Amino acid sequence: MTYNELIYMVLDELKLSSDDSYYTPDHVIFLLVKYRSFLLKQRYSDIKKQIPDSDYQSICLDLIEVPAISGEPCEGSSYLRSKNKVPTTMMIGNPRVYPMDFYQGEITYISRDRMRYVGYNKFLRNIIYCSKAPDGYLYFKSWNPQFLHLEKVSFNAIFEDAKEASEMACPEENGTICKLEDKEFPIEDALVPPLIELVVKELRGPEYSPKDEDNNAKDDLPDAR
Amino acid sequence: MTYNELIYMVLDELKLSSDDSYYTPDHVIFLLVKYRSFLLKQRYSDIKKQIPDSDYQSICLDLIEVPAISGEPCEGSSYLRSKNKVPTTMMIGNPRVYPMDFYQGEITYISRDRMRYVGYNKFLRNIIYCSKAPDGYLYFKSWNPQFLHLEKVSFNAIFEDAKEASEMACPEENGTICKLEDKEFPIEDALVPPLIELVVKELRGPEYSPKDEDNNAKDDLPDAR
Amino acid sequence: MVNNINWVKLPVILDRLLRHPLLTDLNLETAIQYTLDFISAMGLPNVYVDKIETIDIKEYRGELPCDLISINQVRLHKNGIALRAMTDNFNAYPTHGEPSFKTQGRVIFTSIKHEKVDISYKAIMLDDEGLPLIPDNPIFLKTLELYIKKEWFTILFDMGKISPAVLNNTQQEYAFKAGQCNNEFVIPSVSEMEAITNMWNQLIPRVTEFRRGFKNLGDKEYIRVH
Amino acid sequence: MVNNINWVKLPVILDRLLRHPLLTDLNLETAIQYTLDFISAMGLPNVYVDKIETIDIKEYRGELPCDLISINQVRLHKNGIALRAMTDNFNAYPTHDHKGEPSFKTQGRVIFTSIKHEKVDISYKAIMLDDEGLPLIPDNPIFLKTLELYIKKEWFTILFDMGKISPAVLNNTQQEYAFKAGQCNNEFVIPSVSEMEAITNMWNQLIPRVTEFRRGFKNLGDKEYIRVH
Repeated sequence: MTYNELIYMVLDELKLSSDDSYYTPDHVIFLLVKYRSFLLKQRYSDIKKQIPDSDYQSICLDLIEVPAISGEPCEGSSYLRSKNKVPTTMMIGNPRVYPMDFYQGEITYISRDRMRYVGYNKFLRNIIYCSKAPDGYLYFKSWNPQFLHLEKVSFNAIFEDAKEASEMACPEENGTICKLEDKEFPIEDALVPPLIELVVKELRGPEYSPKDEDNNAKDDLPDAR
Repeated sequence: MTYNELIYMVLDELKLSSDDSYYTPDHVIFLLVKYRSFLLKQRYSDIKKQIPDSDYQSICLDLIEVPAISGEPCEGSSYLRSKNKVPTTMMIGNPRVYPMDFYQGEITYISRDRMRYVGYNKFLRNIIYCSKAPDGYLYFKSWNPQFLHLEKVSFNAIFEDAKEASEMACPEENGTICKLEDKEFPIEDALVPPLIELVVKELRGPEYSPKDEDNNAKDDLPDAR
Repeated sequence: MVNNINWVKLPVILDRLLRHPLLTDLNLETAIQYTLDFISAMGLPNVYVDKIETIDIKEYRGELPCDLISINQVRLHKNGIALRAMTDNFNAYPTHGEPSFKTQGRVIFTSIKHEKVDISYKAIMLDDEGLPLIPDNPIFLKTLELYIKKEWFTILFDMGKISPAVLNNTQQEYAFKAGQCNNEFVIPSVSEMEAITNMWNQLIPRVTEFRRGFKNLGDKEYIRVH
Repeated sequence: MVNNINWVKLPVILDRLLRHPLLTDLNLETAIQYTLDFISAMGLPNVYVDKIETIDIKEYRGELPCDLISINQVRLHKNGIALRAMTDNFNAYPTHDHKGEPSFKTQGRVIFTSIKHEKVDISYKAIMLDDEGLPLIPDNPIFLKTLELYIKKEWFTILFDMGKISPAVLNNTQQEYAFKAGQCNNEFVIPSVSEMEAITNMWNQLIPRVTEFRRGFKNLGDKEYIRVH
C-alpha cells in the first residue's frame, strides 16, 4: 500500500474531511513516520526475529572521493562519501549496501565505532566498509585502492524516517514518482492496524479540544472558548 | 466465500445502507485486507502450527531475462525476473513456486539474503532459487544455464496484502474474474468471526462520530457539529 | 553388514518427513544437504561405492578422479606392490626407496617419478540425475528422517516455535536410532565373520596383508604340522 | 585422515548458515574471521598445504616466506642433515676469545640458525587460497557442519549478551557444537588403512629406529625386514 491509503484511513477514521480543519495531512505524515519507528522498535528489539521484506527501503546513492580532513598529505588516506545525507538506520534489520544488484558484491555496512580500527586482517583488506558519520554522510573505506572507483551504490535497511528514505528512493523502471503520497509505505500489513489505532488515539483527543478563537489580545483557553 | 460476502457483512453489521454514506466498501476492503494480514500473524507466527489450504493464493508470473546490473560483460551472470512486482509473503506458511503444476518441479523460494551465496554445493547446482528483491520483483538464480528457458511459473503463498495478490491471480478454466469482489477471500472460515468483529469495532465508534458539517471557514469539530 | 544395500532415490525420505505436518515446508534442496551431512556423520563404508581407477604419475604427482572421497589403497600397476603413506617432509625436494603416497586436493603426491598406479577409492552412487542415492534399509531411513527432523526442530526451537520437551524427545529418539544404524551397518555377516574367523585363528601369523591388495585376509591357515 | 580433503570456496558456509533466519545478517567479512578462528582452534594439520622452500642464511639469519604458518622441519641444502631447535641463549654472540650441531629458531618473518652462510630447505604449512585472496575450506560435511555451528555459537553468544536469545538456545548451541567439534577432531586425526601401515612399521621393530628426525622422517613408516638364519 501507499502513503495515500494510510494517510486517508487515519484522516477518514478521524473525519478530518473538511478543507478548513485544524489537523492537516502533514500532521499525519509526521505522526505515521514517528509511530512507525516506535512500533518497529517495540516488536523487534526485545528478542531477535525475522523482519519481513516490507519494513525495508532501498535508496540509491552516488559517491564522491573526499579526503580525510583536507588536501594535506600527512593526514591519512581518503574515503568515499555520498553526495547527500543518509537516513539513520534502525538497528533491528539487515542493512546492506549493494552495487545496484542485491545478489552480488560484498560491501559491509558496519558501526561508526568499529570503522576506525578495521581491515587490519590480511584476509579482509579488499572489503569495502560503510558507516554513517556524525556528519550524516555514509562513508566508505578500504585498504584496497580499487574501491575509490565506485560511482553508484544502493542501500537497503530499516531507516528511522520513512519520509527521508522515500525522497532518496531508487528510480523505478517506469520512472521517478513525483508525489510523496504515491510511494509505498514501508511497514508490514500485520502492523498497520496497530499503527492506525495509535495515530488516531493520538489525534482523537486533541481533535475535540477547544481553540483560542477570540482575537482579543488575551488567552481564551482558560475559559474554554 | 468471496470478497462480496465479506465486504457486505461488515457493511450490514454497521448498517451502512445508503449510497450517501461516509464509509464506502473501499474503506472496508482496506480494513479486511490489513486485518487478514494481522490475524494471520497473530495466530501463526508465535509457534509453528498447520496453516490450512484456505489462507493461500496462487499468482501467475511471466518471467523475463534481465542482466545483473547492466549490459556489461564482467558484471556477473544473468537472471530471470517476473514482468510485474510480486506481493510480499508472510513468513508463516509454505511458500512454493511451481511451474503451473503443484506436484512437480523443485524451485526453491528462499530469502533475499541467502540467495547471494547459493548453489555452491556440487549437488545443488541444478536448483532454481526464488526471492523477492528490494526492487519488488521475484528473481531467479541457478548455476545451470537451462533455467533461462522458463517462461511461466506460479506462486502459492500466504501474502501480506490479500488485495495485491488477487489482482495477479491465475486464470480459471472458464475465464478470468473481472470484478475483484467476485474473487475468493483468502482466509480460513474459522478466522472470519474474529476478523469481522475487529473490522466492525474499528469502524463502529467512528461511524457515530461528529463531522465538520458547516462551510464556515472554521473547524466545527470542537463544537461537535 | 548383514543386509543388502538396495538403492532408492532421495524423494523417498520426503514421503516420510511430510507425514509430520510441522515439516511440510521441506524441499528436496533441503533434503539433499541434510542427507550429505548424514552420510558424512555416520561414515558407514557400505553406503559408498567401491571403484578402481588407474592414473599416470608425471613428476611425483598425478591427477585424481573427480568423484574420489576416500582412497582404500594405492598400488603400483606394473608390480602390485601397495603404497603405504608419505611420512616424508621433503618428498620431491632434492639436495645439492619404498614407495608411498599422499593426497590432498585433486592431486596425489607419490614418491615415484614416472609410473602408473591403481587407486581403489569410494564414491557416492548417483542417479539418472546428478543426485545421491540412499539405501532402502528402513533402519537407515528412520534415522535420516529423525536427523532432518532434528535439524529442523532445532531451528524452530531457536525461534521459540517448539517446546523444549519436543526437542528433548526428538534428540533422544534419534540418538538411539543413530546407534542402531551404526550397529546395523558395521556388524559383520555370517559370510564376513568367516573372513575374521580365518584371520583371528592363525598359528603362523600373517602380518603382510597390505602388500597384497588385502586379498588373503580371510584365507585359511592349512597348517599340517608334519 | 580417512577421507580426501576437497576444497570449496567460502560461500558454501553461507548456504547453510542463512538457512537459519536468525543468522541472516552474517556476511563474508564475518565468515572470513570466524573461519580462521575455527581452523586455528581445531588445528587439524590436513587443512594446511605442504610447501617446501629454500632460503639462504646471511649471518645466522634468513628471511622467511610470507604465507608460512608453521615449520615441520628445516634441513641443510648440501648435506640433507636436518636441524633441530636452538636451546642456546647466546647463539651468534661471541666471547672475547672470539670463539657443533646445526639448530634453528623462528620468531617472526626471520629464522635464527646456528650456521653462518648456507642454504636451508624449509618444509612448512600455509593456508590454501582461492582465485581471490581468501581461505579455501575443506569439503567434508563434518567440517562444514561444525563450522556452521561454531559461527552460530559465536553469533548467538553476542545475542545472549545483548539479551536477544533465551539461555536454553545458547546452551543447546554450545552443546551441539561441543559434540561436533570433537567428532571433527576424531575425523581429521584417525589414520587411514594406508596410514596405519606406516604406524605398523614404526611401532613393530625388533631393532628400534630412534633417528628418523636426522632424515626427513622419510623412513618413519618403513618395514624393518629381518634375515632368516
